[PDB]
Amino acid sequence: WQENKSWNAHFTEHKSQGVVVLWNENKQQGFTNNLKRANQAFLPASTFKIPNSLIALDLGVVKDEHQVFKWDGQTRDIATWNRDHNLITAMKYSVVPVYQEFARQIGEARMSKMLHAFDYGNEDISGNVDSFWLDGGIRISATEQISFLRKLYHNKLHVSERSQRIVKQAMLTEANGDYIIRAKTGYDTKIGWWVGWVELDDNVWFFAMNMDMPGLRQAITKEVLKQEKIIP
Amino acid sequence: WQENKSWNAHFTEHKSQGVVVLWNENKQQGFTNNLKRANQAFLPASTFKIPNSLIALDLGVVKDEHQVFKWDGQTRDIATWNRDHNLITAMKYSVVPVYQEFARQIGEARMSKMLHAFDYGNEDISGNVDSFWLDGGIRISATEQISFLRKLYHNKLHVSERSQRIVKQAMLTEANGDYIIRAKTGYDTKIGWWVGWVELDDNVWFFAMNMDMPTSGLRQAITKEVLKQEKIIP
Repeated sequence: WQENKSWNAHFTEHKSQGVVVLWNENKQQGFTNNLKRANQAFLPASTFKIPNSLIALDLGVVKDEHQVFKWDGQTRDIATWNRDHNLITAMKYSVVPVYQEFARQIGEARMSKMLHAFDYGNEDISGNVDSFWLDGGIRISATEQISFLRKLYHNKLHVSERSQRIVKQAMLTEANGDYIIRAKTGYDTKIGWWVGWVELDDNVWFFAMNMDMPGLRQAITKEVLKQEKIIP
Repeated sequence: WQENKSWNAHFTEHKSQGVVVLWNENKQQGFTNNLKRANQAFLPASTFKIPNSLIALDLGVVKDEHQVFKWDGQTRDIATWNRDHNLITAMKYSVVPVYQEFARQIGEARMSKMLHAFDYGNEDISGNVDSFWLDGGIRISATEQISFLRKLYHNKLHVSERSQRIVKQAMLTEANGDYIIRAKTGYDTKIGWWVGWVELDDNVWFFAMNMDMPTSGLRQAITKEVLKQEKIIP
């Protein structure tokens, strides 16, 4: 990993601190504006949707991306959560309750196995089954995020290719003639993430960022990518 | 299957003739600006990339979306074709040669079986193995396109789910917070199509259009003016 202090500017211009980690799959090389922080491990928070949804799919808890999760009737503070959802929209709108119901049905036992299998962060499950990625003991870093996402990208995680395909579909956020982005913001604690990747014709660029959260995040990450000519 | 004449305007505004066919998956209902033409069957031309690539994937001719097809060295008139490609970029740039090499390796025999299995149009293969969807016998209509795409969408075709998933990935053309479109323009010698669908949060809308080609930025622009009209997209 090559350190690039230049990028701090993009955090500074909005009076914030964070780390951005890029990985050029072809050149097989990392970059980041803060090497240490890029290995500081934090609560995955909203980024946990990915492993969570892979596991759910692999254990048949979730059949497919069309299966509907009926809304329980409880009116929560975010309007979008108060309707039925499938895997796609749940991801699009970061619907926490859906992901808690997953975790419950997975159970503490199977969940622990799978995280050890993914080599996910410190693979720690302490906390409530349905909260630990927000509350509990699990931790992961931006670099550790990248290693995970690469596996996912290459179908080389220890779950079915099918499970890996469907989650990659659900991550779809933006696509136009120039690029495709698979990445989903979600509601995060003091440290907020954006992680995913950009598919180009000729290459794929993985990214994981996080910042101290005192709305930009996607915005900052994208200023760094335009700088590196990864997108216009 | 409501006919809606009002949409002809969008063709007329650019001095062209065509048909647009919509299908609302939820409401399970069609729409179109010319009912007759919506059943006029034509050469699939570029739209054949879909069944072609499904079959290739199912028969293991194509392993996956990363497999590289090396450029044969012949310099063709479209610059993008003169490089190596994978399934994704081949679709994105409508690289005819790649799809011809598929058809050859599939062979006339297996190809015929599969088209019968897809219930694809007339299921007619006459012509050259590597050209027939451009040159010869096969025909399909806009409505027949929609029935096919719906199967594909629902993994209801007679091939592996996997094959169907990968092709659906490759079709990805545009996506933002409001919608996702899976559809690919390509070069059509006589008649120009745009066929695919729009995924919304709550619903999916299938479309198949075609139009008479001017003496050569048209097909997608029209189709989208119809979709904005129906409030399917902004």
